[PDB]
Amino acid sequence: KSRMQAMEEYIRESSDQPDWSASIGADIVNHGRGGIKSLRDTEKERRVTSFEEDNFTRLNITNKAEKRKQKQRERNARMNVIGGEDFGIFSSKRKLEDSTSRRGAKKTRSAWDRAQRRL
Amino acid sequence: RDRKLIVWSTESLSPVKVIPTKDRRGEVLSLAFRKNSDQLYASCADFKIRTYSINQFSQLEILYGHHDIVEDISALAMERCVTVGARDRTAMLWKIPDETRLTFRGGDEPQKLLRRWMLFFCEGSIDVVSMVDDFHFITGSDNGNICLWSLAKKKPIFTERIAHGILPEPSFNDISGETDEELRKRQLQGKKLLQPFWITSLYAIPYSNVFISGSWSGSLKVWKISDNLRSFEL
Amino acid sequence: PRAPRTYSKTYSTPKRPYESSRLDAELKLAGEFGLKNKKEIYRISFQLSKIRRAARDLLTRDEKDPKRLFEGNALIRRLVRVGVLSEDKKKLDYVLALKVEDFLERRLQTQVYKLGLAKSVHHARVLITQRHIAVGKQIVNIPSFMVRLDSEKHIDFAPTSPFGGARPGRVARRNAARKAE
Amino acid sequence: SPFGGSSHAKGIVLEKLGIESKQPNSAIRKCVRVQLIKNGKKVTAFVPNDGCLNFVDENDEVLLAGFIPGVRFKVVKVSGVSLLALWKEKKEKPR
Amino acid sequence: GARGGAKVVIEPHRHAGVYIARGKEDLLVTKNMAPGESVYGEKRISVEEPPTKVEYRVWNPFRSKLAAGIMGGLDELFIAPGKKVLYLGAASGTSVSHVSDVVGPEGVVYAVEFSHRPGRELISMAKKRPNIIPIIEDARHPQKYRMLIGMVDCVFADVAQPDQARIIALNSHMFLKDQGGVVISIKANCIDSTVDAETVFAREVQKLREERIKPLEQLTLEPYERDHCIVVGRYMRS
Amino acid sequence: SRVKKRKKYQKAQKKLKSVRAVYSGGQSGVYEGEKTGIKKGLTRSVKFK
Amino acid sequence: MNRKERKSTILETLMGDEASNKYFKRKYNEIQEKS
Amino acid sequence: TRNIPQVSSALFFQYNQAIKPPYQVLIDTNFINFSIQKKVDIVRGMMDCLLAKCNPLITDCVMAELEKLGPKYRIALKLARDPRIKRLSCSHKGTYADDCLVHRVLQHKCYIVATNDAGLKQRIRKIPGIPLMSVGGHAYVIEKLPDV
Amino acid sequence: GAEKALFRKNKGRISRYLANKCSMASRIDNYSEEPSNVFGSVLKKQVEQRLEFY
Amino acid sequence: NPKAFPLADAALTQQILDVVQQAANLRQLKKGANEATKTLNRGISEFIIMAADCEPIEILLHLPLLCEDKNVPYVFVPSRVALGRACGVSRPVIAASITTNDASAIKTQIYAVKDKIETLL
Amino acid sequence: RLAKQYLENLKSEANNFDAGDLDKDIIASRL
RNA sequence: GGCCCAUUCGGGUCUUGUAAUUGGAAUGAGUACAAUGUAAAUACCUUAACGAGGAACAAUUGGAGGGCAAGUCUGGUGCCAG
Repeated sequence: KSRMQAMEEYIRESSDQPDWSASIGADIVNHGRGGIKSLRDTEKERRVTSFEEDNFTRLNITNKAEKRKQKQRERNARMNVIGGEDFGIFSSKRKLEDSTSRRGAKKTRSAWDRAQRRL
Repeated sequence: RDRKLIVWSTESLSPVKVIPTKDRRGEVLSLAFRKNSDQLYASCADFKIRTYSINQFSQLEILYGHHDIVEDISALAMERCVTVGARDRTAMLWKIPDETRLTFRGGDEPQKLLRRWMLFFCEGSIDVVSMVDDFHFITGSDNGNICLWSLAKKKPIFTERIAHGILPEPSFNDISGETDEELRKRQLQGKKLLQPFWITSLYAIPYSNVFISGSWSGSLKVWKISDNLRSFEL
Repeated sequence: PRAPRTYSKTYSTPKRPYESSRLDAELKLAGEFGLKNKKEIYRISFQLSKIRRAARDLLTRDEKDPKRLFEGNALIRRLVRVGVLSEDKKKLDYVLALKVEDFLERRLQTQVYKLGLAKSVHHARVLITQRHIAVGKQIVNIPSFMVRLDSEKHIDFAPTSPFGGARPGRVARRNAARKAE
Repeated sequence: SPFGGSSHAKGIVLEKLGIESKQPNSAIRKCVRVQLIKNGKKVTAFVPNDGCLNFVDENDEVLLAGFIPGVRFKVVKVSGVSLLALWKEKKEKPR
Repeated sequence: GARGGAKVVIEPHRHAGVYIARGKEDLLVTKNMAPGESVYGEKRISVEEPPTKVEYRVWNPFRSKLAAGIMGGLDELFIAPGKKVLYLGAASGTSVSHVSDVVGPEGVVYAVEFSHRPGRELISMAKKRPNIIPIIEDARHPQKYRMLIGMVDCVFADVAQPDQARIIALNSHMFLKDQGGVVISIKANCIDSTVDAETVFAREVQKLREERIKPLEQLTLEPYERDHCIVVGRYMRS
Repeated sequence: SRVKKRKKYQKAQKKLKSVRAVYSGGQSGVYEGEKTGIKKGLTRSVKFK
Repeated sequence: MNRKERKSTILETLMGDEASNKYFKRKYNEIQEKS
Repeated sequence: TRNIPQVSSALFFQYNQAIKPPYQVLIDTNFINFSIQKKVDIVRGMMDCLLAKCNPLITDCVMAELEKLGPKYRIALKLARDPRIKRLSCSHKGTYADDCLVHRVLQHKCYIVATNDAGLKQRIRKIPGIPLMSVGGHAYVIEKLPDV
Repeated sequence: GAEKALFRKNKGRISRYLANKCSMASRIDNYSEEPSNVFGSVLKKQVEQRLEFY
Repeated sequence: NPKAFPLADAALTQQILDVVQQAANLRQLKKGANEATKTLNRGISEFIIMAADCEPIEILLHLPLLCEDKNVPYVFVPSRVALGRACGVSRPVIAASITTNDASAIKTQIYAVKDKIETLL
Repeated sequence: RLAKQYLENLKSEANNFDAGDLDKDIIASRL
C-alpha cells in the first residue's frame, strides 16, 4: 500500500545494481494480442513459479477468483500499458507526498530533533 | 562463417556430426564449453547465442538480448556464461535455466576523465571477455581499455586505460605526396590522429588472481588482480 | 456473488467526426500507415490526449514539486523506452510536442515495412498477420504491436516461416509434387 | 407525441384509398387508412411503395411509425413481419 | 529528349536576358559570354546568325535554384541586362555564370564566397568572364571586402546558414540601393529543422521587415527542390 | 476495408499531383527539359500584399 | 545519336523515327473513316 | 503578366500538415475584449483548449486599434502587452486589421486566427487549411484543427 | 579516353585497372601545392606488377 | 589550416560510426571514395564520411568539392580501419556515404548526426 | 533527500532465526 | 485522355485508363492423424497429412445519380412537358 511504482523507478537508476532483465520474445503475453507484460506482471508471475516449484503441484484458479484477476489485469493493460510500460499510475491521483514523508514517530518535531540529524 | 558447427573426433579428427545454425546471418564467432561439462555455448553473428550438448549432438536453446554481433563468450563450471556485443558496448551474463539477463555497460566519457585529471579515447566496441570468477569477469575494448566487472555493479569497478599503448604514428613520407617536409608534418595533425591498440585477446585462468591480455603491440602482458578484487596491476 | 470487475474503453469518438479536414486526416493516415478503420486512430488519439493532459498538468505545477519531477520524469522514461521520445529531448514541453504519426510509426507494421522485410505497409500487415515476423524468438501477428528500441533491433523472419528457413509453403510443395508427377 | 408516448403503433387496415388512382406510384395510390387499435381513431399511413402496398391487405395487423399533407405515419411491419424484408423477398407474410 | 543532332527553337523569355528553347521539349536557355565551352558540363545551343556563330547555354532548374524560380514563374526579377548584381554564397560558376549571362558585358556580378576550396574554380571561371569578380570572403563581415564592391542594383543570397538574414541585412545596408533588389534562397532545414518548413519561412519574412526590406513575393521551388522558396524583396531604406 | 482505403489513398495522392507540383526524387539522369512546356506569361508567384 | 540521324530540320528527323510514322499512319485512317 | 498564386505545399487537399505544436495564434481586437468578458485569461485559454504551447502574436494594426478604443478598454490594451505576446510588424499603409490578417493567413499557412467578428469568420473559413479560434460559452473553441 | 584509346577481355581489365590508377594520380597532382612524383612512381609499378599477373 | 578539416573528436566519431553500421545493415551505405563520388553526382546522399589517416590523405579531397558544391555536409574521422569495421566489411575504408531515404527506419538518428555535422562545419 | 526519506519509511513500516529457512534447510538435507 | 477550381464565362495540371491478358509464391478458416490435458472426459496448449483465382471457401447496411422499349398513362402552342 505504501509502495507507489515510480519511486522504485528512480531507485533502479540510483541503485547502481543491475535489474535482471528478461528476453525480448519471452515477454509477449500471447502472440501480441496481449502486449508485453508490465514489470509488475513479471514479479507477480514469478511469485507463482517460485511458489509452484516448492509445492510440486500447480495452482488452479477458481472460477470465481478468475473473474477479478485476469480481465481487469489485462483491461488495465489495453487501457494503461502501451508496449509493456504502465501508464495508469500517471492518470491516477494519489497522495505521493505521504508515502515518502517521514511520518514515522522518528521525525523532526523540535529544534533539537533536527539538530541531532546534522550530527 | 560457413554457418555450421562441426564436431570432430579428437583421436582421428573424423566428422561425427554437423549442426547447421539454420540462419543466413548465423556465423559462429566464439565457442565456450561449460567447465567439466558437455554443454557448449555458441555465439554467432546473428545476434544470438545457441546452446548445445555435445554428448547429445542436439541444439538446446537460443538466447537473445545483444544489440550487435556477439564477438566473445566465456563460461565456467556454473551455467553463467558472459558475452560481449561489440558496438552495443554491453557486457552481459545469462542464466540458461531462468533465461533472464544481466546488462553491464561501461559509461565513461573523455570529457569528465579530462576534468578529473585537471590521451583518452572513447570506447568503440567490446571484443573480448573472460570470466575470472563466477561473480566477476573482465572485458577488453577497442580503445585499449580493459575493465574489471562484478555482478553487484552495472558499471566497471576498475578500468585500466590504453593497456597496450598507442599505435605508431603514420610516417610523414606516406602521409602526403607534398615535397616540403613541413607540409607533410601538418598532415600528422600532431597527436589527434593517434589511436590505441585493441585488446584482441583476453584470457583469465579460472578462479585465479591473474589474467593475460593480447594485441599486436608485440608483447603479452600479464596482470594480477588485488586480493580484494577491486583493482589489478601489471 | 463475488465482486464485479472494472473495464475501460481504449478509444473515444471525436467531438465532431465530420470536419472535411478531419476526414482528409484519417484518409492520409490510413493510407500512409495502412490502418483498417478509424478505430485505430481514435484509440491512438485518445491515448496521446491522455498523455498530453497529464503533461500539461505537470507544466502547471511549479518546478521542483515532488509531484512534478516524479510524474514527468516517469512519463519521459516511458515515452523514451517506447521509442517515441528521442534521447536529446527529455523534457515535458517536447512531450507536449508529440504527434500521433509518431505512435503510428512505432506500430510493428511500420518497422516491418521500413526495415526492408516488406515492400509495402500492406505487405507488412499480411506478413505479420500470417506469422512471418518474429520479435526476437517470439512470433507476433498483431500489426498494432508497439515496438521498443531493443525490440526494434531484433525484428526478423521467424524460424518456422518459409522465408526464415522452414520448408516451402503448401503451394510450393504442392506445385513441386505436381511437376514431379 | 403522435402516439401518446409510444414510438410505434398498431392498427387495422381498413381500405387502400388510392387503389383506383390512375398514375402509377402516385402519392394517392400510396395512402392506406388504418384504425389505431389503442383508441379507435382512424388515420392514414404511407407504405414503402406500390409493390409494398401489394403485401398489405385489409384486416391485417400493421406496425406504424412517424413519417400529400395530412399523413404523418409510415407502416413498417405487417403481421409482425417487416415490409422491407418482404419487399426484398427475404421473408414471407404469415396468414 | 534533347539529343545531340536534333534542332531547337530559341525565343526570348518574359524577363530580359532569358530565353526559351522550344521543340519537343522546352528548355530555359541563355546565351554564352564565353562561347565554345561549358562551365559545369552544362549543355549548349549553337545558333548561326548573320555568318557569326552565337552560342547559348541551358539552365538546369534542379541545379540552379534561380532557374527553378523562373520555372516557378517569378513575377519580377531585379537581375537584368545592365544591372549590377552582388551574389552571395558563390560555391562555383554553376549559377554565377548563369546570373552573369543575364546582366551582360555592361553589367558585373559580384560573387562572394567563404571557403577557399570552391574559390579556386570560381576564380578560374571568373577569368573566362571579364565581368565576374570573385570576392572570396566571409559574407558575415562585409567590411572586410568593402574595398572590392561598387554599388549594386540587386543582391542575391544563396547562403545556407541559420544567420543568413543577418548576412543579407549587413550587405544590404552597405551596398544595396534605396528601392534596390533583394533575392534570397531559404532552406528551412538549415535554419530550424525542429519546426515545420512553413513556419520558418514566416519567421524569415519577418527579419527582412525589421531591417527595412519590404519583401515582395515568395516562390516554393517544387518539384525542383523540397523545403525551399525564393523570397524577393525591395530595399526601402525609407 | 483496407484495400478500399489503399485505392482511395493512391487515388488521393494523384489528385494532389494534379493540383500542385510535388517532389518525386528530383532530377533522375540527364536533364531532358520541361516535358509539359514552358509558359511565357504565367507566373505562379505568391505576391506579398 | 549517330551523324546519319542528325539532319538539317526538326521535321525530317521526325520521319526517321519509325514509331512516329506508324502512330501517324494509324490515326489518319481512323480520322478519314469517321469523316 | 498574369499571376496565379500557388497552393501551399503545407496543405493536403484541405488538411494542413504544417501547423503542429507549438502553435502560433493571431489575436483580433474583439478576442481580447470577449476574453475579458468571460474571465478567460489569454494563454491558458489556448493551453486547455488546444493542449499545446501557444505563441500569441499581435499586429501593429491590432496594437493600433486597441489604442484608439479609448479609456473604456485600458485592460484590453495592457493585456496585449503581456511579455508572452509577441508583436508582428506591418509594412502596409492601412490600419484596418481585418484586411491585414486575411492577407497573412492567405499569405502563409502556419497561423491560427483568434477572432469572433462576424465578417472575419466567414472570410477565413473560405481560406483552406486555416484553423479558426473563437471564444464562446465559458472557454475558447477551435473549429478547423484536426489535431484536437 | 575511350574514343582515342589513351589507356589501351584481359586487355580491357588492364585498361580499367590503369584508368582507376589514372583517376588517382590526377588527384595527387591537382590538390597538392607542389606535387611530387614519388606516389606516381609507386603507382606505376603497381600497374606494372598487375601487367605480368595477367 | 590542415587539409584534414574539420576532424570529429572522440565522441562525435562514435555516433557517426553508430550511423555507418546501422546504415550498413539497412543497405543504406555506399562505402569507398569511388562510390561516394557517384552518390554525390546523383544527389542521393545525406553526408560523406572520410578517414583523416589515409596514406596519402590526398586521395579523398575530390569528394569535399562535390559536397560543398552540392551543399552536402561532410566529416573526417581519425581512423580508416575503425571506419571500415563500421562498414561491415573486412578491409579498411577511406570514404563512405549515407544515402537519402525518408522511407528508412533510421531517419531520426541520421538527422540527429546531420545536425551535429552541420554545427561542426 | 526525498528518495531516502521514502526508504527509511519503508524500513519503519517493514534470536534471529527464520522459520522458512529452517524449512528450506531440511528440504536441502532432503536434497 | 485523367483530375482540380469556379453562380457566371472559363481557367489550372500531367503518366494515365482497362469493364484486357498473364506468372510464380504465402497462408487462414475448414477436412483432421496424434499426443498432452484430466477421477475419467470436455476444453486449453503443442503437433503429422489435405486445404485458393469467380481464390463460388460467393460480409452486410445506407445514400446519391443515371440511362433504355415498335411499352403504358396525363396535360399541352406539332418533333413538347409531367
